[PDB]
Amino acid sequence: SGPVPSRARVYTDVNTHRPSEYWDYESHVVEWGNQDDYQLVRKLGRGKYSEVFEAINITNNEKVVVKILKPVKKKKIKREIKILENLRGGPNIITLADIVKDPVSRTPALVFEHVNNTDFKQLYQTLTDYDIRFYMYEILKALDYCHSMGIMHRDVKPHNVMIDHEHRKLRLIDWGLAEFYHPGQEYNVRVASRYFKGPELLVDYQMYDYSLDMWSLGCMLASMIFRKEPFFHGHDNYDQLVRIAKVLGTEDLYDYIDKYNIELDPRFNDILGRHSRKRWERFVHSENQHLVSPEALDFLDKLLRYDHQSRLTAREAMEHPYFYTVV
Ligand SMILES: CCCOc1ccc(CN)cc1Cl
Ligand SMILES: CCCOc1ccc(CN)cc1Cl
Ligand SMILES: CCCOc1ccc(CN)cc1Cl
Ligand SMILES: CCCOc1ccc(CN)cc1Cl
Repeated sequence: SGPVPSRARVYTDVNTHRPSEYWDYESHVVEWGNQDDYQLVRKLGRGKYSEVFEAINITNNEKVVVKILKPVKKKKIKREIKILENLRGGPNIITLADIVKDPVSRTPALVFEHVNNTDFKQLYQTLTDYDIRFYMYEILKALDYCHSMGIMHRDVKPHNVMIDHEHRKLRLIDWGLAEFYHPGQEYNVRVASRYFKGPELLVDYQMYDYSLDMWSLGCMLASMIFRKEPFFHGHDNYDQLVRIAKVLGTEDLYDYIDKYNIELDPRFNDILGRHSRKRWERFVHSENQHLVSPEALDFLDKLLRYDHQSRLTAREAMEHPYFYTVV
């Protein structure tokens, strides 16, 4: 009979009702500018798909961020460009400012707005309960916006969240794995970083949606409020589901597999075992109790659910009592 189909509970048909120009990235015309307007300043980081640099726009002495793209399918570069162009100016979304190529190497490069990621290690003040609520709300604004625009980020994790704490500014970056949501489409499950992969990815359920980002956000919330990084510490993709099952329990996992008629990989036979569903209160310790509250655990419980359909949407999350105190 095969797996039972699924579709997003929200923003289901936003790409369906838009003209193809919006979501047909393969047909998008990229106009590559000239990289001489920029001087590279320093190396910011290295990724699987890119090298990120701090730079100066020499025409106006303004700091920019330059992402030089590593060898990848032309289709993937076009997808990222089109998504960034569609989301440009959205709340807490990194802003694409220019698309350039070095006249000699012809290597593709994306130019973005500068974001000054705070060195948190050099602050007397440690993370507070209010800080978590404030920045979790800013991420949600970004996710509700991109989901409303028919886009799944698919790589929500701390390294893809830039925070300028002095200006209380947050930006969701690296749209390289992002994809347009089309109801009924079967997606590649080899997305997201291991610790942040949703159970749908781990059981190879391809008909996933925006709710994938909500699981990733829940992993980030658990790691912050409990001071346990990462929260689900798998050593491989199969072991990752086992770490999740040791907290959410095996009974709800079998209800999830049964509901969607999911074919479970035989590699899971000898490793899943039997696990009770743990209370979230059991992760509270003297070192994290200032970040934990009944509201925070109720909110966490509503994100970290096997059933992608039963997770809060980004808009439902924004209305949770956990955020009543945020501006
Ligand atoms: C007007 C709806 C078009 O539907 C799609 C567009 C693009 C894709 C990805 N190849 C899939 C679908 Cl169903
Ligand atoms: C809730 C506040 C902590 O969250 C962060 C702090 C710094 C960074 C830098 N990538 C990212 C996150 Cl999510
Ligand atoms: C530990 C492996 C068990 O495998 C399964 C468990 C539950 C279901 C749903 N009837 C299916 C499988 Cl293969
Ligand atoms: C915002 C006030 C606190 O909210 C709660 C208190 C208790 C529970 C259940 N133990 C849930 C919530 Cl949201």
